[PDB]
Amino acid sequence: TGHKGFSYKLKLGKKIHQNRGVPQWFRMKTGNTINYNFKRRHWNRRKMGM
Amino acid sequence: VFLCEQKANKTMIKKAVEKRYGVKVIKVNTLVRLDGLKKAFVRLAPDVEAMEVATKIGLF
Amino acid sequence: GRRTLSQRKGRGSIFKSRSHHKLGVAQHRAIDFFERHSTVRGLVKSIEHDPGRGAPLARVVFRNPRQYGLDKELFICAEGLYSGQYIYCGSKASLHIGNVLPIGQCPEGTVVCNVESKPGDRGIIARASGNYATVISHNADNETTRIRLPSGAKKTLKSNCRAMVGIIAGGGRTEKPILKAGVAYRMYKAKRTTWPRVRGVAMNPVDHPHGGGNHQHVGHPTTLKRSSPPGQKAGKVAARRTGLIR
Amino acid sequence: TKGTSCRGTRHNKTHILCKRCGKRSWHLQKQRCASCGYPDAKMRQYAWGYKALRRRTQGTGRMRHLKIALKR
Amino acid sequence: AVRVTYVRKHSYNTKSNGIRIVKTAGGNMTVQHRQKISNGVRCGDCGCVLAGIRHIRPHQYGWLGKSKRTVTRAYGGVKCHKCVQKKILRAFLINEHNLIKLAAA
RNA sequence: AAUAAAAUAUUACUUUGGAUAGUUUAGUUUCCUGGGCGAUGAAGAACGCAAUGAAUUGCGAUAAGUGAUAGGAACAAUAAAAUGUGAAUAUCCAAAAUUUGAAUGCUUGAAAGUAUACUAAGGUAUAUAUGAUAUUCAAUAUCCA
RNA sequence: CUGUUGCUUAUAGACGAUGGCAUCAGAAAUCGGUGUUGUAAGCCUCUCGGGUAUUGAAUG
RNA sequence: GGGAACGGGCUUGAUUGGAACGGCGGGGAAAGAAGACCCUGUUGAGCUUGACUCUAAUUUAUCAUGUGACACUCAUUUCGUUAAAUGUUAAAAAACAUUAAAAUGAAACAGGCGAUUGAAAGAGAUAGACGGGGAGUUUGGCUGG
RNA sequence: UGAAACUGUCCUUAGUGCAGAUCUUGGUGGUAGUAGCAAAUACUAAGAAGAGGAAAAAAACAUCUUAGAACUGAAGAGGAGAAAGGUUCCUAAACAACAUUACUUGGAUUAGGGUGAAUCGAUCCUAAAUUACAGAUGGAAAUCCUUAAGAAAAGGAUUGAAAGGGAAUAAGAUUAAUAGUUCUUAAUCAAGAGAAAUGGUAACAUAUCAUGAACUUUAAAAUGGAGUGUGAAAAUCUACGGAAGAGUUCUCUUUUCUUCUUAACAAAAGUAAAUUCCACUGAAAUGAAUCAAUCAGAGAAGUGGAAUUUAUUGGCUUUGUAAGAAAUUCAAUGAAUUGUGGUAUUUUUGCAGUCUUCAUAAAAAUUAAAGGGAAUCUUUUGCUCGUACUAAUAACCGCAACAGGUCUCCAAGAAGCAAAAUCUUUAGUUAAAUAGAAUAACGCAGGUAAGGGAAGUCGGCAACAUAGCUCUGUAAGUUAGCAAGAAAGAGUAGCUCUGGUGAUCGAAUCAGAACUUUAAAGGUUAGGGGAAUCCGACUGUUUAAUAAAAACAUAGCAUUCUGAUAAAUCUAAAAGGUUCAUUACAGAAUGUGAUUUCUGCCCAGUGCUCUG
RNA sequence: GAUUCACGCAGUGUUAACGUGCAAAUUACUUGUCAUAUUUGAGUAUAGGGGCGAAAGACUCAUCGAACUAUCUAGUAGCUGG
Repeated sequence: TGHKGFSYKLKLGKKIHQNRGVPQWFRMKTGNTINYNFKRRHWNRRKMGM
Repeated sequence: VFLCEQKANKTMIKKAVEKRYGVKVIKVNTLVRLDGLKKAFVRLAPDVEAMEVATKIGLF
Repeated sequence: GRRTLSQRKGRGSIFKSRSHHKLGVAQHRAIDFFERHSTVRGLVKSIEHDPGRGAPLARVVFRNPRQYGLDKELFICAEGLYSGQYIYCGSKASLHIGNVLPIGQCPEGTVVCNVESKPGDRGIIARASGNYATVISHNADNETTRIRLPSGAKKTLKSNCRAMVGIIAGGGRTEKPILKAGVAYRMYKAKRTTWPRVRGVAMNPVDHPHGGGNHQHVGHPTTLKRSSPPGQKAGKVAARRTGLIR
Repeated sequence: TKGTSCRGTRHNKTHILCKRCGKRSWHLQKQRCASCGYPDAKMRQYAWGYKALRRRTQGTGRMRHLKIALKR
Repeated sequence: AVRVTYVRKHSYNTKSNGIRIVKTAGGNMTVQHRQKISNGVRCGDCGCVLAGIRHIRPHQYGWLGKSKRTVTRAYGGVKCHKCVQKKILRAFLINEHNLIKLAAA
């Protein structure tokens, strides 16, 4: 909704921040196994349920 | 246009600008961004030109 | 089996009174010195329609006996009351329609309404439309009087029980035939949830003790003892007689 | 119409986020949380829910103060 | 014709959501917000609408001038002239009757 | 009667798939030593903090870390700056310790807020029950002028 | 020799198949014959007009 | 033909050229579902009823110590108020009524805020009655189904 | 082949040998390049960009611009909101996967950017309801009570609405995207700072004026619906006079089309409709008036006045704002214009009386006035949070870009009784699970048909048929209201005229008369009718997903209990709860089912009851 | 609580379409209904031998002649399969 509580909006912003991939420099670390973030979601694929 | 702390209100942001930059403020409009920061729209007095104030800060 | 509708009515969830637009509680004023030993005067400011009850209500305004200000009351209007009328409450009040007197001051044969069952309890009996109680006899030996209730039963009350002289207004309300199911639906607008009554024979055995089989019939006598448990006390309870009386 | 059609009017939340446990288990009309048992002072735990006990209990979080007291 | 939209975020035609569509410069029409119609003052006795007092919202009576919210008469703004005239006659005639009936008849 | 396109059969090579073999910073069980939380605010939850981070880890407006004590030359994916005038690293220590939560001035839905007193802001204190002491009272409850 | 292909091919046809022709080939308009409708537009008369006509019609 | 009594396979015959396109609804006792009809389980469940055994609610008796010889109130019950004059002495008028003059005004006292009920009734214990409102369970076997 | 562990013998030990369990987990075939990628009318030409229309027509080619042709048709496939979603919004780069072909496109990938309020909302108030301390109750968990139980709270505590109540902001411009929020100009509100008046007969009136405490009272906030009439505005239509631009034009058309506007807040030239009061006088020969009504010696009509309502001040024109904006043109920033009307329709907004209820259709915050008589213009500040986008034939809920479902606001022309069907304008769109060739069967959807006319079939199922309006006419039966649009019959077009219905020029409506034709409601829309029987009286409700009915409800009738400390009844208990803010014309429990007519005999049995 | 049309809604018939569907109940036409016993949003109240029911054993999140979920529980099985 347009109308929302202040703390609810900040939890919406955090979910936007966490919907990002692994940076390139992190993928070049030695002994690295983290290439894709599996905690990723999209608005039309999975509803975050909050 | 500044990025500030969400806990600071329009009166604290106004006083911080005059103290930090030595200008006169006539209007402050604030919005809270999704990432959490508070964007402040600080308008200066007509007798003060923000072109030199921004240059001293380093924007230009 | 299930729980009958009579059992579900006692929890009071959808069966609570629809008492949102009601004017208030209709009763006499609290008994004080000025009404035990003197008389007070009240002005009938207006006559209003209390939702959910058939009789009109009067907004009487007594001034004050002891402090400065007003005492806004809410009586059950007696038939013949009008706006701007002066009514009197007290022991020495005159025998006029609308006045509130102790029941012992009313002569035998007087017609009263809104009688108190216990002195100072602000009216119990004879409060529905067109209803009244009649003073039967007095008894000064024990300070008690006998009145005739609207159902015909006789009751013995203390002589200082208070009542209003006259008939409750709105008589003849039930003599008009409801014609439509819609009118009966509106009648319970400010009352409880009771109206559309499904017969027990039309239910299933789980729902009601009358819930029949292949033919809609009760199957067992419909006259029951008073000691029947709730959920089986359906029909006529402790019926002395039964049928079209002659 | 009890299947696909009746789901169209589902736009009112029964539960929102809880302040104490952080789960979307705060019943709005009941005014209590179905997961942590909010305003009730004690945290809601049951012996038949053995998995629910190992999902949120001591040691499942940061242990900010107790990680120092025990090692001391 | 030119069709309009609500400006505020009230999407329902409630009593406080009244609008008027008026024409503006260039031919386009804008949406106003119109006040609710209010009742006036009534005599405390006869319940008749009093003259000389405007029918405005309760908070708007403070903005009016002092003389614009009352009538220069006894019980002005709470009793009609008929309401008052009977009060004066009731006061004088009852006291006069008591003076002769009782009080050294 | 005839052909071997399809079909069928075996082997080699390749492919789809991930069995088998070799391996293990993970488990299971038994035993030994403790069993050291919280109004001096716990466990849990939320949010935030790295030069380039989304998770995770560590930490709390002094932020992937500060002091002190040990420790002695690294870190690295890339570039910086610092460094034997002390880099990493370790700790029952010191400082500091956001919002909540028993949550405790009042309110709390996803709520934004707000009162008083002490020391404009900032910081403290003010829930309920309860023990001891002090002080101000109430009830002719018992005497009592 | 046969098959493909072309004639947006027919006496054939779901697709294959079948039938015909393939440079003296084929296609096309145009004209004539043959039909349908009912008398066009500009100024009752022009007017048995005008329009259509193989698309699976017949000549040149 | 025989066979588990309606074969694609077995026996004897009829007969057979390999790969298939469009249809089609004869067959594959075609697919969907551990038959829902019937029966058997010493398998259930819903509903009914003087089926057996119980149980809530209701009801009756006894016990649970107020005084004086029916009367009282003092526990107890049900109420009403701003606990606002208790007890004993001394219908002409839809109006206003308050923050007192004056030299107490505006009377004293009670061991009861004002009534109602009352030693009876409520709740407890025990005992009898009633109680599909409800709980648990059962409802033989053989048998040309 | 594979590159780091392993084997033989004897004893000991076992989580020790698989073809099956509709076995478990994983992987993979035939079916099979098969069924399909067929609702939502629809695309075409040129150009651009790109690796991506080639070629013996490989007959089809995604995006953008232009031209053509079209669809939704203003109760929309338009412009915005509430909930829900949560960054899907905007831009650039880029196309591996995803949107049943492909994509240079995208709600998809990557990286950046974006949400500005004293005036809009939340915050504030209370509604149904909800929850505390103390108290009451319980073995316990906990339950009850919400002002009653209290040394608590002048009177009663917390929460409860982004649709209820509510202090105060508008126009224009601006951004790739936000804007009653930014900018320009102009306003408003709240909180701050710098012996006590007149006028009018009266109703009542005076840019603050002109004192007004405790206390009390009144009013407001703040109250259903139907139907009729009517004031004003806007839209549409139209009359007069033009200014500017555009369309058609060898056939005419002094022609068709487009623009000609203006806010909040205030002012007071001119001038309304309705209602209620005041003064004079006193009405019968009774008058006054409305569409309807309704009113009058507790005083009509008349004359003269006062007040209030009419989307801010004061309703409309007009004025300030303010033309300097904006609209439409012209020139290369600068110039031009921006009258007056209508006894027309619709929507909106008020008003006035009428009707209707066994229905009478919120409260509080907060504001004003009264009674009483105690006491003696300038300027400052305005905090917190929401604000992007979709709101649906692709952003929400159904596993999805699902033909399903989901609350509202605004609303053009034709035609018509109509917001119906049909077509169009402003806006949006031509993409929305791929197409090309061919034109078999059998299908799905839509039609027609000789002669006959239900012979088909369980059954007129399906289809046909009737159909608008005006006039004439209309039966039995009947609860006298109806049946009824009964049934049945005649008329209807085009063109040229005439007459009727008003005000001091105008309305579409009705009637009639000539003449002509293909003889006229019918493109779209648009009742088949009659004669009986059964059931239910009627309007209404029902087995979401095989039963819509004769079932349920219903009004009417009848029975039973109950004097309120009661009846019924929830609870383990309870100064506990419900009907009950109640009181027999009431509360509680039942059967039959409108009206009319009638409800016969039986008290043995089982119930129930007794004043025994 | 008259008769009808429209916006909407339903579900009488076709026992039409579809029936590995657009859809775990929809589509088309026909039909009915389309404001006072009307329709509808949000808030709120009622909870499993319970609720709610103009009564169909209907509805209580695709679950109802007793919801969903977890524990007792690897319930027992003279019966079927390996």
